[PDB]
Amino acid sequence: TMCYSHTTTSRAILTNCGENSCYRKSRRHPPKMVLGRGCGCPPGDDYLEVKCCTSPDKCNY
Repeated sequence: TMCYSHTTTSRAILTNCGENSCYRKSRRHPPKMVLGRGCGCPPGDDYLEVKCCTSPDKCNY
């Protein structure tokens, strides 16, 4: 999958994760600010929410 790789989606740059998933990590509790995006699927906990998707491309918006 091609994934977004930054905390903002504005910039015209992506990461080609290949066979790996995209992730989007954010604060689980409001304000739910995005803390990072990239390849793989790191573990969440009470503070951090991590969504992981394998398609379509840029699914980690």
